[PDB]
Amino acid sequence: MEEEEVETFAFQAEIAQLMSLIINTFYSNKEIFLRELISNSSDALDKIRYESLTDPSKLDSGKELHINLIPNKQDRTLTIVDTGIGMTKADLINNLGTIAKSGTKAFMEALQAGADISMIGQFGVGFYSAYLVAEKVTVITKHNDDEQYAWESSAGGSFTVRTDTGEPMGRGTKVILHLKEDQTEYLEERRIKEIVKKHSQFIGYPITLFVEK
Ligand SMILES: CCNC(=O)c1cc(-c2c(O)cc(O)cc2Oc2ccc([N+](=O)[O-])cc2)on1
Repeated sequence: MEEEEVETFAFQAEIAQLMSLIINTFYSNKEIFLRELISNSSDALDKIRYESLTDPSKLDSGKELHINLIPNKQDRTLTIVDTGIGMTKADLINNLGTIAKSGTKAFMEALQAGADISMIGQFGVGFYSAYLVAEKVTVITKHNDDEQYAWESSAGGSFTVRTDTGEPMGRGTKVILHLKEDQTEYLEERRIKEIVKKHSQFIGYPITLFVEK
């Protein structure tokens, strides 16, 4: 009988409130979730790029800096993979749910006042736009300073962090979106290309799309 070690966490109260607003409100332009996840990947890639200038050894865990987009119709998932700096277990805990960082509170209050979802990434909470289209999100991540971990949440006020012994990452972050039944358009090649073109043209790392036959 194999094993993983897991810990359950409560979302910080304002993040939980924010996620509820995201999950339960109609917004047009839900398509921006992908721009936000790509931009998160870009930010993480910048960190390893500039850190590599003074310490090339940080690239031992993977030299190519790039982004992969992987839709899977049968799994009903859209996966975004990057070879950015990655997150430690403590990074996952501190940055993906237990602390209301940056513009978390400001943006929550803005949505409360009936604001658009569009500027979510400017407030430092772009990751949570995933829940515009996903019922469940899994984040696999590997940083040079720690082991590989899986972060997991279907919202409802909690998330888990566990050891992960699947396919090795090397270094970076994979975000797996389990799509809602009425959001399956984002599994289609044409739609992904449309939204990358409209919102992610200036991203300064190579993006590869894996088109299903
Ligand atoms: C502390 C050093 N690590 C990072 O900054 C980092 C960030 C990411 C990353 C990613 O590569 C892709 C994503 O979709 C998200 C990522 O991290 C986060 C976590 C939370 C937010 N947020 O909006 O609250 C954004 C990016 O990976 N490593």
